[PDB]
Formats: sequence, structure tokens, C-alpha cells
Amino acid sequence: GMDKICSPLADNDVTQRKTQIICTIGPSCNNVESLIGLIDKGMSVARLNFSHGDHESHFKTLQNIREAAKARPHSTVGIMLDTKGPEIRTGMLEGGKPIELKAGQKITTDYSMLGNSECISCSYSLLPKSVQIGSTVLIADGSLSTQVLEIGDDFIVCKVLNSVTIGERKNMNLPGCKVHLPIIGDKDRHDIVDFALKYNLDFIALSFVQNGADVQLCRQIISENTQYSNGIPSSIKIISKIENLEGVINFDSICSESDGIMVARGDLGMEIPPEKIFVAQKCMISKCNVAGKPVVTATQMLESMIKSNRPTRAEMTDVANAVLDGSDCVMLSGETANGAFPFDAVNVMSRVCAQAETCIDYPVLYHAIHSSVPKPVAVPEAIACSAVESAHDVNAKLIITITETGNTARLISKYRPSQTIIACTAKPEVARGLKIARGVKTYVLNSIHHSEVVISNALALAKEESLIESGDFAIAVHGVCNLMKIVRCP
Amino acid sequence: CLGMDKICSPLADNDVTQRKTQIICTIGPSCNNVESLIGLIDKGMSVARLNFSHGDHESHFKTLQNIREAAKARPHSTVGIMLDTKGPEIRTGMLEGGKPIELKAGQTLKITTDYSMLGNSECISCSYSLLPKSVQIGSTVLIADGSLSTQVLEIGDDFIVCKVLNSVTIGERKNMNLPGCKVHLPIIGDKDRHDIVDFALKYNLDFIALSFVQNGADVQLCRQIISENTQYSNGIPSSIKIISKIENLEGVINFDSICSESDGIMVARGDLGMEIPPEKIFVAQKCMISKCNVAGKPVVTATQMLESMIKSNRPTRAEMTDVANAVLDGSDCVMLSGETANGAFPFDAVNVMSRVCAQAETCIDYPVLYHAIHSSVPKPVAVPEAIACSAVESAHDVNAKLIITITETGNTARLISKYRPSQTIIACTAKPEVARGLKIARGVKTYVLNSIHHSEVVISNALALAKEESLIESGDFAIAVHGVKCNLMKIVRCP
Amino acid sequence: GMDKICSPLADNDVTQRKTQIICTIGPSCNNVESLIGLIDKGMSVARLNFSHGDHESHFKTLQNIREAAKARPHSTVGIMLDTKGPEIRTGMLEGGKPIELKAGQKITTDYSMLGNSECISCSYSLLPKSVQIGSTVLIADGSLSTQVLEIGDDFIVCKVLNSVTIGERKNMNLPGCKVHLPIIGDKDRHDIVDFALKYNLDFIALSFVQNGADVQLCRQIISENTQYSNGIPSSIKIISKIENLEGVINFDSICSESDGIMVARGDLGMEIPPEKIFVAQKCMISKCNVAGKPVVTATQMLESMIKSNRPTRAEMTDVANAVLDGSDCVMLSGETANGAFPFDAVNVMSRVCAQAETCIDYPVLYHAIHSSVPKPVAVPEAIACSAVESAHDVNAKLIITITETGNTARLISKYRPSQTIIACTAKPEVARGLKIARGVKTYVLNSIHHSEVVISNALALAKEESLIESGDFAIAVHGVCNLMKIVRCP
Amino acid sequence: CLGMDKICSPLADNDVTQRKTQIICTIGPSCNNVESLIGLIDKGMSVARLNFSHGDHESHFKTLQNIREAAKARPHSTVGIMLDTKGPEIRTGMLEGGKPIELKAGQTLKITTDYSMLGNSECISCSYSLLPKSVQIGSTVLIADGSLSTQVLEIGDDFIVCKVLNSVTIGERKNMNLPGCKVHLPIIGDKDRHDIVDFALKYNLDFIALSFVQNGADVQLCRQIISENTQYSNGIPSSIKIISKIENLEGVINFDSICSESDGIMVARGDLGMEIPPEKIFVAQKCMISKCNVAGKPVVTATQMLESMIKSNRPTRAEMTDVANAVLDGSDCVMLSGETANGAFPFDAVNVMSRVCAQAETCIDYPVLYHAIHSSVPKPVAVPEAIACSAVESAHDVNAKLIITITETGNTARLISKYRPSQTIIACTAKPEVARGLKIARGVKTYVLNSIHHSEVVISNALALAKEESLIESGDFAIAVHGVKCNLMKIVRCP
Repeated sequence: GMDKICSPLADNDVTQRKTQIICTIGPSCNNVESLIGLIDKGMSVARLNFSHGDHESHFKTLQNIREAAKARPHSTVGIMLDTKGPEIRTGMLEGGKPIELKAGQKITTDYSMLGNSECISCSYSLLPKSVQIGSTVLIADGSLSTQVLEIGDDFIVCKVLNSVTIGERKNMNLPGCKVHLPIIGDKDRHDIVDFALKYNLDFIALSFVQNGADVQLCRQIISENTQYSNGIPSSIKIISKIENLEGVINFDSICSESDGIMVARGDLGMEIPPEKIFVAQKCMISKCNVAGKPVVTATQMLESMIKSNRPTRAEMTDVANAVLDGSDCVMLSGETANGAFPFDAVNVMSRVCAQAETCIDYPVLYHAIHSSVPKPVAVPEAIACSAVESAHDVNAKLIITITETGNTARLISKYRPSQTIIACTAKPEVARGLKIARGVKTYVLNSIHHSEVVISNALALAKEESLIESGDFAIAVHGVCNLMKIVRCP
Repeated sequence: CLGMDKICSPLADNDVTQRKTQIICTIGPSCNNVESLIGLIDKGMSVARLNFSHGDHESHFKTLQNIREAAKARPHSTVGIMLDTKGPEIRTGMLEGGKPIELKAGQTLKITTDYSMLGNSECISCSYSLLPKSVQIGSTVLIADGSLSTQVLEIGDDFIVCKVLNSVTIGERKNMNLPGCKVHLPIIGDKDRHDIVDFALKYNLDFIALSFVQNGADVQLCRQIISENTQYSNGIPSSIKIISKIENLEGVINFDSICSESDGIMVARGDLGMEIPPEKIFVAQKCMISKCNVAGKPVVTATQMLESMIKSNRPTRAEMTDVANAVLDGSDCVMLSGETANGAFPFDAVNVMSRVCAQAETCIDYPVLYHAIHSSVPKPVAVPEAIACSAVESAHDVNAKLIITITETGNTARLISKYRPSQTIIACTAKPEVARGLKIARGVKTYVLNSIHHSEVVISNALALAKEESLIESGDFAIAVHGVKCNLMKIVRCP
Repeated sequence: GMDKICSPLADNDVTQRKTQIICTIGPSCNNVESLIGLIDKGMSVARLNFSHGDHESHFKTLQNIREAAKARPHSTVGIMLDTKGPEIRTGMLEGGKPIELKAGQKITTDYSMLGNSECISCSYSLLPKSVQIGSTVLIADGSLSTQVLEIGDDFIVCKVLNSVTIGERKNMNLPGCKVHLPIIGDKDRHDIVDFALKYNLDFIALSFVQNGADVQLCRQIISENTQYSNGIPSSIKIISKIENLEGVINFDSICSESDGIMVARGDLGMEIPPEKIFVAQKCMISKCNVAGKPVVTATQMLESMIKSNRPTRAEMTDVANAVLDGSDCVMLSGETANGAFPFDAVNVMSRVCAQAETCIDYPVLYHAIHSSVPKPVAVPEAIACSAVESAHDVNAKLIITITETGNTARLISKYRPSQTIIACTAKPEVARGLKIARGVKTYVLNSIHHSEVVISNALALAKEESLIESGDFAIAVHGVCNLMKIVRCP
Repeated sequence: CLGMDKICSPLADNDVTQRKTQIICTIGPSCNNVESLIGLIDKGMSVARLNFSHGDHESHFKTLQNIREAAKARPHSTVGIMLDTKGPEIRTGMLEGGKPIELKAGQTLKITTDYSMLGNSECISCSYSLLPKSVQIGSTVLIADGSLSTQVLEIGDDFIVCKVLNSVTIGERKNMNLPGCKVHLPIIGDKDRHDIVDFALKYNLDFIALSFVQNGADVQLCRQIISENTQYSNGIPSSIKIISKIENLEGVINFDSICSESDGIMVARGDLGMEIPPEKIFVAQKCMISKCNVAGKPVVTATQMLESMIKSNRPTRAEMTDVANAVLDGSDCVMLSGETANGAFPFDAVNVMSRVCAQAETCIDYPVLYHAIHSSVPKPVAVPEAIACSAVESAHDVNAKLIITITETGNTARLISKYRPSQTIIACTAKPEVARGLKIARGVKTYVLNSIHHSEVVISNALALAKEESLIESGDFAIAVHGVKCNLMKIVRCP
């Protein structure tokens, strides 16, 4: 549309934004007043990166978030645990002096040795088994590049292709290679059980998932560790991060096992070439739309806003295109955590997402998704469809769903309605869990047993929050989930 | 056409070699010498862009000699040359000592049109004397690349009073933007006329990137100058293409008029981003590109496409998707500015842009893209356009590898390009300046022959070259398009 | 489909036939045993043509039909009154001798005169006012053809274009001309009120409708004559017959006023040229599908079966194409009434209709109709849509609707579901009224107040009639009509 | 394209003159003389059909002379000539005295293969000696145009026992049908071979309607005869088209094989209606027509199309829709049998069929019909087919009035016809027999020239004639299709 450029974005659209915003917490927004600012700017989920920090540091941040939650009772804030995961780092050298590198020049599994310019160490014990002859290795996030020449029993020789400067204990990438480190170590075990399960968080961002069995392994740890919840298994969500090629190869199995997916473009950018990232992003998002599971696009989405009040023109389109691709969530990393403009970063991402949503042709998007699902479908999914179609046919303002699990709210979100999906539930854990579901606003109630009562309250609260007026239609969906009804707002 | 193999199976060299999206590179200190210009060609540069908002005719003339010397060292390449005008602009005045001033949020700042007065914290001057009549109450006025945001409180006779929104420190002679307002300054002043006539027309460049086009009348003014000045072309008017730069809302509002009048369009995202909210850029880009596709006019997406690569050998993830999406939006050309002109990694920037473009093209569903365009074009069409899109459908229906067009002007090649065939378009022409002109046309490669009078000889010569260049194999089909003595379409077999 | 030729038509499809069959009653099938045969062959509505016969003759036929109804309680038979309507006939001659005609040779409004070879009479008093100079006139159903030469005050001269033989008091047609006779005369007044309203029939086939005002005139007579129903206005259906060009010109207004439409091809064939009939048929049917009102295709649909056991190959396709065009009803005239093979005529029409219905692509047909309706729609029509879509998405066997008026049953029929539409109602007048609705089977019950009870009975009766098995899904629709539910068959 | 004006606004004479659907007329007593044959041409007859299930070579030769004499009296018309073979058939035997027999429902009737035995109520004879091995237990056996329905109880060695279903009276030598069964009789016997070689090939007819084709092998047998007999064509094999008649379920089952092998298809609805349930005819028609459209082979819809018009000057309403729907189904030709051969109103029958066909064509959405066919054809296609459908799309895109094809065989004209253009196809050829061959091709008109060597002369001559025939006006566009020396498509303007 042409007038969509000239006519400004209305306050109604930005307030009723559907794409969820995951803000990473850091020194720039660690206190309570800053987190309230992020909620006002439009935060959906708070992300805690356990790659750095300790339990005591993150626990104080957890208390700040929850204090910010009570200050804004009308909003709902999810809390995510992002694990460090498996990691590959180089060894020590002098250890003081950093070794100089040159083109045309080794690596050993013996981690306890003083590495020189001729030879270095590696923490990954199965380095030679993974890398074959010819395969490349990237020390210090792509600043140093080498190729595998020989494959020894306890070592692997390689020839450099650039004059690097660093370094001591820098990271490593094995592009196009399987990493046989355990998905969850003792550090991660301690993070998932004694923090995520202990303090009852909503999401686990599982780093470096390479297959379906890695998700099952995390799923097993949750069931086994029911000692912070009195034997009751947690409903915590498993968001698998696809950080390398192996995850991309086994994406279908990973997607089936996991609750959600994060397209971790940062590490993917180090593993696959830059030309492939947009393809990887669009394809994985599309499959998550078909599967009916929330997807997250993350990393370098507005990174220039770390140093400035306004983003670059490439970042402007990147957010918009992520939403147009069908991304349920968009994440900020250093923009919120380490940046000097966290409120602007969230503000700009909120407004661009909202604009992108007004440029979606929902009628066409519905049938694009509807045709992608094989028939016959289960009853709840048939009801979910009809709710979206009926909402359009009568021009309803809201789709109200009664749900104890939140699953019905996700089913309706799958078919991408233009209306806001109002989820009615009994426990706050489901409401926080639906902060990665696109276009869902949750009302927590004392009970959801009597339908007519719940529907009347939901409509009343929606009317107070200015999401519907008298006479307007609303699609109600609940059990006799096998029932759909069209109701008028009093 | 997006799937699993598109990620795991690496990008072929035949895909990057046969890239359709054209790459415009801004020339500057980082790539001003002959060695570098040859480097840019090998990495995929289609057009060299000379920015005349800086430098003088002497410095630019040396750069021109270097570009053309680089072209002689790569005779199998064709490089077009673009003149980018300075255009009209608004600057702040001078300051007491200067000696910058410190402004604060909530402050009431005055902006005077008296350009000779020494400015201070309370009051500064502006070079644009029609500032009060261009601005309304509540209008936003940006100063110094958006650093200082101010809002209009009262309008005077020769001054304006604004409310400073943010605390910043401004110096002397800093640029100014008026979001949502028309600027009443000549698009072509005396310096611009000198650059157009005594450089672009004189030394025979191929494109004029016309800055700050606000309406179709602006394009006609440039059109009038080209027709009135034939001093350097022995009487015959130049065929230089006019690429209009849409930089503000006025250009966006009058886009259809501008597009009709112009030979091409540049979505100048940089200045648009200052003149319009950041939420509107992606919309403004996608819409203007779509309209250009429907009009058959080449569009250029510009500015901050790989901005981080100015001081890094690897692009941002947002930049990695920005380039790809511009191609998928239907953009004919993509541009580099600081990345090539004054960055540390110009050859990487052109490489990354080239490989990302090529990968984006392999994800296009061409049959769907063809019918989308064909349906959007009003019927009935003229004869050449009907032949052009028949060449595209025929090419698909026989699985031809090349579409060959004999063309005196290049217009047929542009018509074929409009309907976005998967196969490479071979334009056969007699004039080198026509080949240079087609360097902003997506998916066109051009052979310059000594004559194009005999159709059979041109096609055989074209097929022989194309076969030698690995663009076709023996027994493959090619579509040939020309005139009886353009209205004819052949299907020919490669010998 | 190719195997659709080799594989025979199953008994399930013919039993669950959706297109309704209107049989005209006559000497060949006037008795009770014959009417039972017609019901067994698949009659939906019995048609009584009041162009001939008297009240005493038709009343005995009415008693025979209703006795045939009681003999087959599980089936439902509608009863239609087809009026004589306005008519144009020539005058007397000798009156004995019939006058010979020749090419190159008048007509007078003075009906009381002995017509010769030079001049004839006409019952239509406004003959000269209707026909202008040049317009053609057709005496004796197209056997004699003339053109209007002069237009006198009480007469109109015309020149013949064929050597005719007849005749005394033969019929007349004014192709492309408005006939200003009253839609309902004293004969028709007596038929509608003292037979249709008296004995409480289900349908009125209104002959020779030329505009919307003609239907209103009949609609006024029903409201005025409430003296055979104790002051309660009848719910009798008005089926307008488009028998000439004027009806075709004002079709939209006629269609809005009337309940249904009959494409009376017989008289249309005399008024418009043969090339136009298929266009007239397809266009009018299509508009009736969009309007959501039942349409009937009638006349010469299997006329060769009057003299033989099997039809001609042109008649074979005609029935099939009428169903594929979207006709709710198909009618037999002389095939049932005067033919020597009424049971075969009905049998062949039943099987061909059933085959045509199996060759319909319902998914595509739904969206063809769905897109034709403007949005936003009323709540009941939104529920009607979702019922049809949901039935397809879960592969339900039946669509059960609770309706007191029958209107909801017609709304679901509008969107052409592959499933049989089971209408649940309290009065038999609605069930008989739905015998012109495509694909509807009505269950009459004692009450329809408690939904759960009605749905259980409907499912139980459907299971007994072998229309659904245990575990199969069924779409239920009723009030809180604003509700849709998917239920399993016990 | 169906609406209000399509009913009220009458059928134009330009629509009936430029009718695309071809009309086949069976010749007989009602139209055997020269006067009548000229009448059929004026009313719209495209092909004259000679039915060789009756008459002898002498009587048919007189009819042929009359057809060709009628063609000389209408030189601006082109009339193709069709030979319809008798084919294999099954008859009952003789009866005691004969002296018909009276059969009753429930009776057990015996059918013997001993053809010399005198038949009675209990037992009759059959000319088809493989009757027992063709029929199975429960198979239906019809006798005397379906009058006697019987069902097989027991199968013997030289006999069959059937249960009579209905009470009827059968005479001597009445026809027999075996629904769902293959008949193992030669499709071409000695009489058929005599009619094909010593009449069809001898007197140079254009079409062989091959009766009772059950598989592709049957078509090849006829194909073998044409190649083996060149006595009357000086060594060169005849170009007579083979139109296979699908009359039973076996032909329906093996349709794809038959269609591939044949030059055209006739949906012989008459015998199909006896061999298959009446519910299946419309399906069998629509499906076979669709497959023929996709294959590019002309299909003919036949029998009882206007049956009532045998003894009436006006058709039935079912007949009025039957013709229209056959055209809308995509049928190239429609046929008349008794209506023309031995009816009272042959000239009315051809008139009504012509006007109804033309009206049906005006309701076709040609763009939709084009894309439906184009999508159903597997890609990649050969060069001539790609050019052909480019001619159709080009014609639409410039709003051309005619598509002109220079063709030595007529194959290009048939390829263009396949994609169903709204504009008339002008086939330009040197051989009158090619023009006659195209008389079963929908929407093709053909000019016979003395030479087609010079492309420019042929097109100019074509345009001049077409302009004179009111098929195009000055300045209108026409698509010209031919070969360089078929692979070329021109867009030309009418002078």
C-alpha cells in the first residue's frame, strides 16, 4: 500500500502488537526501574544468559524482574534461561604472551601444555575424530582460519590461511562438522535444575542442539528432577537453539521433540556461509509455522543501536522481514543487555513489528497455512480453523479461548488471525508460557469451570482495556475443546 | 523454491558467475586507483558511481580515467559509469567563535534565515530562506544527521522557533532535514548543471543519479538540460539514463509521476530514513520496487546494505538478510557506498553482496514471478512487449538456456528483463554505450558487435560466444528476438 | 475420473441423493399404489397441474398422495400447486371448420366474432398495446408464425410466414413482449385460496411471473386469506416460474421476492430462441445459488421416456448437466403424468443425479460460493460456512442442524456440503418445505427445546438409517443459531 | 462469460459465420441429391459422413459424386468426406417360420452358437461363436436395440443360458450387445478392408471413422492397411485421418492407448449407451473430451444430439442444452445422424446445431480455458508446440483478430487449435486435402494457395483474403506462424 507510507502507525496497532519481543538482561538494564522501562517499551520475555555470571548475580536479576512484574500487574513477563551449553576453546600459551600466526604453517588434544606459534591446545577431546582431512577450523570466532592436513591419534595438524594476532583461550567453530560434546554438562545440569526448575522459570533456551536425542536428554532431566516442585513435573518450555549445520540437518526431529525453536543466527553465521542464513531462517520459520510451534529470530537484529539512538537501514528491514517470514518472536541481545539505548532498541523493534503486521494479508496467509496441514485433522484444530474464518466473515474484534494448558491458544495462533487471541486460563504459568505465542493476550482467572462466566469476564476486561466495544462480535471457543460460538459484546 | 538442499548444498560458482542482480559500487579513497577498480570488476561490480557531493572535476576526471583504464584491462567485462548529483541541501550557519553550542531538552531554540548572523545556544541560522513557509506548526526539524531533534512552536516572517527534544552538541554548517515537508530549492542549481553538462555529457557517462527528486517536473528539468546541450555529442542528444533518487516523502507521494518520467529509480534509503519513520522504510522499499517492476523501469536499493563491513571483513546478520530480501523484493540493482568508497574491506563487501544476491536468485520461483508481473500489466500491450514475454514463456516451455535479443537501443532487453526469465538475456548491439546502459538491467549480458544488420550472423555469433562462455551447450535451445527489417520470435538450436 | 465409468454407481449414493425430484401427477400415476411406486423410485415433491382438471379431480389425487405418505412414513413428500396463470388463446371460427393459412397474408380484440382465413380473434384484450410494428406473434405453440404490420385501436394486422393448418382456440406467444394480463385471475384466486391454502399445500408454482410486483400480489393474497387456517398466515412457499423474457429481465427482483425459482424451459423455448435456453438456465441457477434460494429445472428433461424404457443420449447429459450447473430440483412433467414408464423416468433421473453429485468437486464448489457472498455476513451464515468447512476437515458423515423455520437448513444447503444435512424440526410443514432443498433430510420430533436430547436422537436415527457409524464425527449446529460443535457418534 | 446481455441481446450473424465447432452431417435419403448437399453447406456442414453399415459401393459412389459436385457449386466452402465402417457385429439367427417369438420375464432362454438351427421361444441362435468365452456368469446380454434384457445363468461349450428380464417380442437377425465384455471379432473384416482400400483410399476421402475400436492394436491394423495399399496414390501412403469410435467399455478402458494411436476420437454415444449405464455417458463424454483436448487430438460428440428433430422442426430442451454443453466440454466436432440422413427437417437440424454451437462459444472464458490446457501439458514441449501457444498468448496480449499459420501438413494448425484461441486460425497450405483434413479442427479456416514457399507473399495474400472476408480490418494485428526455411512467430499489422 502507498498510503501506508504517508499515514503514520496508529497507537492501536503498536499497543495490540502480535510479535513477541525477547529482551536479554544485562548491566545496561539490570535494575528494577530499567526492567519496568523495558516492559513499557514492550518486553514479552526476559532472557537470562548463563554463558556469563553466577547464580547469585542472576538471582538478584530474577528478583528485579519479578519486582518489575508486580509494578506492572496488567502485563505479563516470561523468564528464559539460556544455557552456556557445549563449548570449544583453545589452550594456554606462555600463558602471558599471545602467539603470532602466519599463512602456510597444529592442534593437540593434550590440553595441559604450553602452546607456541608452531603448536596449540584444544579443550575438545574428540577434535581429530570429528574433523576429517580438508575440513576447516575457525579459531577465535572467524579471525583465524585453517584447514585440516593430518589426523593423528591425539592431535590434528592444520595449515593457516591468514595472519592472525590472537590468542589465549579463544573460542572455536567446526563448520559442517558434528561436535560430540554432551548437550548438557555439570555446569548446565546445575543451571537447569538448581535455577530454572528451582525458581520456576518459563523457558529453557537449549544451546547447540544437534538432534532430537539432545532434546530428549533435557526432557529426561526435567522429569527426573522433581525435588523443587514437590514431585510435580515442571511445564517449563524447551526452546532448542539451532546454532550449527547438524541442527539444520536434523531440524524435523528437533522440532518435533522441542516446544519452540530459536534461529541462532550468530553461531550459524560462524558455521554456515552468509548467503545461507536468510535461507536457513526463512525455511526453519516456515516449518515452525506448519508444525504450530513458536519460532524465535535472534542476534544482530538491531546491533547498531548499541552505539546510536537510531538503527541502520539494513536492520530496519531485517526486523520487518522476520515478521513477514512468520516469526513468532524477535530477540535483542547486546542491544538491551550491553547497549547504551535499550529502551530505544525495544521501542524501534516494537513499532517496526507492528507496521509489518499491518502489511500482512491475513486472508491469504490463512489459506497458505490451512492448505499446508494434511486432512483429516483433530477436532480441536478444526475448531481452531473455524474460529479464524468466522472471525473474518463477521468482522469480530477478538477470539476468546478457554484453555487450561494453553495449547488451544497456540492452535489458533498457528492460523494467524488478524484478531487478538484472548486466552482464558487458571494458572499464571500458562500465561507466561504464552509470551512466545504470536498475537496472544492472556487473562488469568480464579476459575475456568463455567464457560458463560469466563466469556462474560473476558469480554468485560477486553472492554476495559479498549480491545472491543458494545455490539462488536467475538468468537468464543471452549468445551461442551470442541465448540465454537459467536457472541455480542454488551 | 526454498528447501533443505538450498542450505546444505553449497553455492555453485556457475550461480555467482551468472548473477542477475547488478552491483553499483561508489568509488572513493579506498578504491580510487586502477588496481582497485580492476579488483571491483573481478568481484562483480556492474556500475561505478561517482559522488559529486564531494570533490572537483579534476579529481573526478582522474578517477574516470582510472575506471576506463581498468575497463581496458578487463575487455570481457562491461562497466557503466554513474554521476550522482549533489542536489539541494540545507545547512546551519556559523557560531560565536565556533566553538560549538550545547542544547538541552525542553529548550526553545530559534532558527533564523539571516545566514550572516553568529549563532548561539538561543538562536542559530539556516541557509534555506523559505524555511518558515515550508514548515508548519508541529513539524519536526532534524539537524546534524538527526542528532538534534526539534519541533516547531511558532513560525515567524524570517525565523522559526523550535522545541529541542534531546540534549546534543551541534557545530557549524551541519545538514538539515524537514520530514513530511517539501523543500523549495532547485533540484539542479548551477553546480549541478556544470556537473551534468561539463562532466556527464562531456565525458559521455551512462547514468545520472538525480538527487532529491520531489516530482515529475524535476525529472523534466534534467530532461530539458540534456536536450539543450549537445556540444559534446555533435548535435545528437545523449542517451544517458536518468535514475531519480527518492529521498523524502514528497518524492514518495509523487512516485508514479517520477517513475513514468524517469529511466530508473533509486530508493535512497539513507535520506528517506531521516525524512520518514524507520517503520516505513521496508514498506517504502517494497512498494516502490513493485511499482518499478510493473513499469519495466530498473530500481536500485541503496545505502547501509553492508554498513558494518566498513570496518570488518564479515557482515551483520541483518545485513545478510537485507541484501537477499532486496533481490527477493524484485530489485534490479543493489548499491555500496562507504563499504567500497572509504572502507577497509571493499573487495569483501562486493564479494559478499555478489554471493548473497546469487543465492537469493536461486530461491526465486520464476514461473510464479512471471505470471505475477504479466497479470499486473494492463492489456492490450504493444508488439515488442508481447514478443518479449512470449520469449520468456517459450524459454520455460522448451527449457531453453538463453534468450537472445538483437537491439539497437537496448529497450527490448529491458522489456525481456521486466518479465524476469530464469535464463540469461543476451543483448546483441552495435553501440558500446548501449551495453553500458544495460548494466542496471537485471539478468542481461550484452555482446557488442561491429554490425547488427544481418540477423542470422548476429545469432550465430551470439551462440558461438555464449557456448565459449559456458552459457549454453550443443543442442540446447535459445530464444532469438529481433525485427523483420522488434516483432519476431525464433526458437533456435545451438550447433 | 476414469474409473468412475468402469466402477458402477453404489447403492449408498443413490439412497443418499441430494437433488430433489419433482414428479407431476396425472392419469398414468394417479392411484395410491402408483404414487407409492414413485416414492420408492425417489419422488421428493408431488406436483398438481391446475391447467387441467377440477377441484374434485385434484382433491381425490390429494387424498391418494397423502394415503401414499402414510404407507411410507419414513419418507417425506411435498405437494405443489401449479396454477394455470395468465393465458392467450385465439377465438372461434365457424366454429366447426378450421381456417387454412398461407404465407403473405389479421387479428382483432373483438373476441365475439366468427374468424375466417382473412381475420381471426384473440382473448388478450391488450394485444395491440403490447406488440409494436415488426414484433412477431406465434399462434398454436410455434406452428404458425406472423409479424406485426399495423397497430389499430381495437385490432392489429399481421403477415404470416408459413402455411399453417390450425386452428380453433389455440394458444399464443408474444416473444420479447410484456403481457399485461393479471398474474392471478379468478380461476387462480380460487385455486390458491380454496385448495392450496384450504388443504394446506407446501408449494405454489406461480405461472408466468414477469416482475417482483407479481410475487407481492400473490404474497398479499396469502396474508389476506387466513380463513382456512384460523387467522394464522400460511408458510406456503412461492416458487416463481420464469416463462418468458420479461421474467428474465426482472429476475433479480423476482428472486428476492420469491422463495424459489423454476426455470420453465418449455414456455421459455417458445419465447426465446433455442440458443439462449442453456444460457438462461445456467445464469438463473447460478444466481439462485448465490441468493441461497432453491431452483428448479423443468420440462422435456427425459421426454423420450414417455414412449420408451430408456432415454435418449441428449436427455442423459441434460439431467447430469442440470445438477452440475447447481440445480436444487429436477422436475418431470409428461414423463410421470402421461407417460407409459413413470417409474423408469423417476428411476433414471434418480441414478443420473446421484452420479452427477459424485462428480462434483465440493472443496472447489464451496469456495466458488463462499467468495461470491459479500463480507461481513450475519452470524447464522458464518456458522453455516464453518459447519461445511469443519465437516470436510474432520471428515464428518453428517451435518445436524436444529431449526424451527428450516432457514438454517437452507443456509447450510447453500454452501453445498458433501455430507447429508440432517434438519431437526418440530412441525411437518417445515420438513415438507425442505423437499426442495438440496441434500437435506428432515427428522420431525415432538420437541426441539433441549439441544443435547435432539442431537442424541438425530444421531440415533441416522445410525438406524445407516447414515453414520460409531466413532464417526458429526457437525452439530444450534442456538446458545450461533453455535457449532463437533460430536462423536456413540 | 455468462450474463444478462448474453440472453437478451440476440445472437449476431458474425458469431454464426465465425463458428469454431465443426459440424459432421450423415448423408442419406433425406439429403442425397446435389441440391440438398449445397443446402447442408449453406447451413454449416463441415464434413459429409458416409455410413457403410448400409448400401453398396455403387450407391455410395453416386453420393460421393454428388458431394463433390456440391463442393464445386460452393468453392469458398471446404467440405471433408468421412467413411464410417460397418465393423464387427452380433446378430440373432432365424426362427421357426419367422414368425417372431414371444418371450416372458422369468423365462430361461438358451442362446446357441449353431447359426443354422431354427430358433423358438426356448432357444435362439447367435452369429458370434465365441459368445460363451466372452460372457461370464451374471453378465447382461441385450438383444434388438436393448428391447430384450437377459442375464447369463449357465455357460456351455457352444451355448449360453440366460434369464429373460422383460417381456418382449423379437424377430430374425436382430443386433446384440454384451455390456462390460470384450467382443473377439476382427475390427476390420473383408468387407471393411474393401470399403477402406477400394473406396476410402481409392476415391481419396479424408477421414476413416473406425467402428468398435477396443484397443490400440485395432488402430494399428487399420494403420497397417493404409501403408500396405498405395495402388491409388502412386506409391505415397495416404494421409487419411483415423477417427476411432469408442462404442463399448473395452474402448473406454483402453482409451489412452487408442487416443495415442488415433488421429481423432468419436464418442459414439449411441452404442456406448447400450454397452454402459445411462448414468455413465455424461462422465464418459466429459472425460474422453478432456483427454483429447490435452492430447491435441480432435474429438467428435455423436448420436441423438437433436433426435426429436427427425420428425419436428424444433428441438427438445434437453437437446438444446446437449449441443451447448458438448461445445463447453471442449468438443471439436458435433454430429448429426438420422437428423440429416433420413429426417424431415435436415436443414433446420444443421441450422439449430450451428446457432447453438456459436452461442456456446461466446460463453467461453478463453484465457481460463487456455491456462487450463497449458498447465495440463507436460513440460518441456517441442519447438512447434511452444510457438503455437505463444501465438495464442500473443494474440490475446495485443488483441489480434487472426492467427495465421503457414503449414504443409496442417499439424501446426492443429497445435494452435489445441490451445483454443478466441481468434480464428487461418491455415495456409498448398494441398486441398490438407484443408479438407482440418475440417474436424475447431476454429480453423484454411486458404489453399498454389505455393507456400515465400512466407511474405503467403501472409499478405492471407491478410488480403481475410480482410475481404470481413475476418480482419485495416490496422488490426495478426499473429503469423511459420518456419525460417515451424519455429518462428511474427506479429504483423493488417495494411
